[PDB]
Amino acid sequence: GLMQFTLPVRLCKEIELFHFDIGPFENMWPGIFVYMVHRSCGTSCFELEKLCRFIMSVKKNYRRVPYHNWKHAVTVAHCMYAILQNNHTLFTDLERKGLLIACLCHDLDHRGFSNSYLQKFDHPLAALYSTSTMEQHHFSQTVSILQLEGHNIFSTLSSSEYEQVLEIIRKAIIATDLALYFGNRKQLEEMYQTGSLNLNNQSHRDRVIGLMMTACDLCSVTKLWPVTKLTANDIYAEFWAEGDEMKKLGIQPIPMMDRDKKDEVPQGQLGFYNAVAIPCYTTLTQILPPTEPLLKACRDNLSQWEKVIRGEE
Ligand SMILES: CCNc1nc(N)nc2[nH]cc(-c3cccc(C(F)(F)F)c3)c12
Ligand SMILES: [Mg+2]
Ligand SMILES: [Zn+2]
Repeated sequence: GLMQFTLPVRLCKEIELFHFDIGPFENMWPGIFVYMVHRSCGTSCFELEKLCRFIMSVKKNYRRVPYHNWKHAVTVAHCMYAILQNNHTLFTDLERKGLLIACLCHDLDHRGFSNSYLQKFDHPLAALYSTSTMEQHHFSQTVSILQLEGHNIFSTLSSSEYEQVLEIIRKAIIATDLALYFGNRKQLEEMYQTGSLNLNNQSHRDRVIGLMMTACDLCSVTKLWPVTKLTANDIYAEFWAEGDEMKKLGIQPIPMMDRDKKDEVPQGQLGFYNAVAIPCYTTLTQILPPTEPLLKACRDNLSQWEKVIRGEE
């Protein structure tokens, strides 16, 4: 309980910024997460022995895929940490606990394939969950690990508080289904502009937390250009492997997933920034002003893809 985690000076400082990269040393990522939990929540919120044991099982249950891996989990969790720390007073004690956990667990047991692929393959998970297939699986794996011996990090919550926190985690993980994001953001944009947005309405908080989840999930686009550029390589390696699996089912994949259409990548990045990424950080910034650095970093990267097209790189 008198056992603060501490990081080297460069990490102690840069971990507080939205555009932090956690680095290539896998063995520090557990310590980085615990440091964030302790600074975001308290040294008191979790039992150190139980939390370490949870983190290491969560890591074990992520797979060796190019993008949707353990590094993605910890990266998404760091962006949540930076939102929460810039928005000190806005969030309950349960929310601070639930959200860093949700982010670490949001892609548990990802195989590097989209909901679409699972449905077209006729994967058993598509029979068990007609919508948000993989996200209901990720939540399912999160509960499973919570139920392992010595892994209930929520042990000191009441039956009531426990059920609220698992319900935060559940909604937070479903919201990472990007198909759900577009309507979530429209509704939020309308609520904000007709001035009906009320963070005391649980049903409003839910939508705000879903947007935070999309934002943290998409956060490769809020990094400095060299991180953004090299992360895009991992994203497309997964997309093209799926395209290959689509071609084996006898289905032309969408060009995003077709590795024969590598040339179209920069124009695709533009659409993505324009249709998804910018709207997302803009609406988030309107609701939570201190998140403006994510919007700014995204605008910077849109500008770098526009220079890729004009062949200035
Ligand atoms: C276009 C390039 N995509 C992406 N590019 C980057 N940099 N980050 C990303 N994270 C998720 C996607 C993604 C996943 C599924 C569907 C789509 C959509 F374009 F349909 F919205 C997008 C994505
Ligand atoms: Mg996911
Ligand atoms: Zn994710």
